[PDB]
Amino acid sequence: ASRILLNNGAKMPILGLGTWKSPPGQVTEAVKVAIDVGYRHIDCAHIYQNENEVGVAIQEKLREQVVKREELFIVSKLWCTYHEKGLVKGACQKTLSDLKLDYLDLYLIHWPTGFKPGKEFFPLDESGNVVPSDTNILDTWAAMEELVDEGLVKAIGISNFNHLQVEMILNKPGLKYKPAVNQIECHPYLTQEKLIQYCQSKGIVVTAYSPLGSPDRPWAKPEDPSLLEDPRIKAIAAKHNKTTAQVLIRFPMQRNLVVIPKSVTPERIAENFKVFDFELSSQDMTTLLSYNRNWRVCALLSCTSHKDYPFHEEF
Ligand SMILES: NC(=O)c1ccc[n+]([C@@H]2O[C@H](COP(=O)([O-])OP(=O)(O)OC[C@H]3O[C@@H](n4cnc5c(N)ncnc54)[C@H](OP(=O)(O)O)[C@@H]3O)[C@@H](O)[C@H]2O)c1
Ligand SMILES: O=C(O)Cc1nn(Cc2nc3cc(C(F)(F)F)ccc3s2)c(=O)c2ccccc12
Repeated sequence: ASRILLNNGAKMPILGLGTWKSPPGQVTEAVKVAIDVGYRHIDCAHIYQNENEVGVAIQEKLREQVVKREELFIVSKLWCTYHEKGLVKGACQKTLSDLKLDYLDLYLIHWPTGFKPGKEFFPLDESGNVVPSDTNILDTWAAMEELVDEGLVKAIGISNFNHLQVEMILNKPGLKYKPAVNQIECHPYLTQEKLIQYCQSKGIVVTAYSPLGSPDRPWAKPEDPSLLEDPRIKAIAAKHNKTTAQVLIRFPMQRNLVVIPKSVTPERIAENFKVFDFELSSQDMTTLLSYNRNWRVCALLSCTSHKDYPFHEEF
């Protein structure tokens, strides 16, 4: 089955296309190809600074009558510099304008940390610390709720929230919408068992990002572990006559997760979608979960003093 039921009654495709680090010079082509081979879910963000070019590709394929808007599941995220309640609608509408859409299927608080408002996306002080804003999770969530009620977005959720942060929202007195999705890093080196169990037990759908271990993350170090190059995973893949990437994508699908692998290479975009024709065994699943090492590609150290830094907590 290709989609998962959200708590707003909408269905979300469990396989989507990631766009972080896709240059504007290629994401337009990536999205056109992805739509052509079956992708219906695109994961976007203002901070990826390519939303216009994603937009160009969606609009053209609608025009080309390849797909209808209702068939598409378009996701974007509120960046940290816009957590002030007065700044949220504006940030959402900028994304909508860039994407040439009149609604988003899902809009996420990108990170639980608010940053000092301004032009700069990562404001740092003279000594390299991120400059926080005096905003809090709940007031930001309230502002996300207004976007639903104004029809700009069909569902709202969070990303990179620990279970206590998620709980803050669930337990909010006067809560209008429960989060639909929590999008978190997840792969065989960071298996997220406790956070996944929590979220699923609250009927919050989990999206796994960086499922291939983000080998193009800009701060990669040669000594870092490399999922696509792990000979153990390569061995599972060889056994199924699939690539290592296909195995890494299928793995979260069998944990009832949504997964959003990124590529701008047309051959890989196609390859990555071809994962509904095979099953990983119970042993394969057990084996892949045993590789957990609590290793994160996304965890900017200049943020570790923010009051809302999410990764001090065990989960
Ligand atoms: N919520 C958040 O905080 C957050 C954080 C990080 C990521 N995400 C989202 O999750 C998406 C996926 O994560 P990610 O971009 O970090 O990394 P990823 O999807 O784990 O890996 C993308 C890297 O894998 C390569 N790749 C893709 N398919 C391949 C294949 N079949 N064989 C070999 N290499 C392949 C890509 O190369 P080419 O593109 O050059 O083909 C690129 O270098 C992002 O794009 C973004 O949409 C969200
Ligand atoms: O954001 C993307 O989608 C990918 C992403 N991840 N990271 C690593 C980060 N680590 C963080 C940690 C916190 C923290 F909450 F923990 F404080 C807050 C914010 C961040 S950004 C980046 O630095 C980044 C820069 C530009 C575009 C995308 C990204």
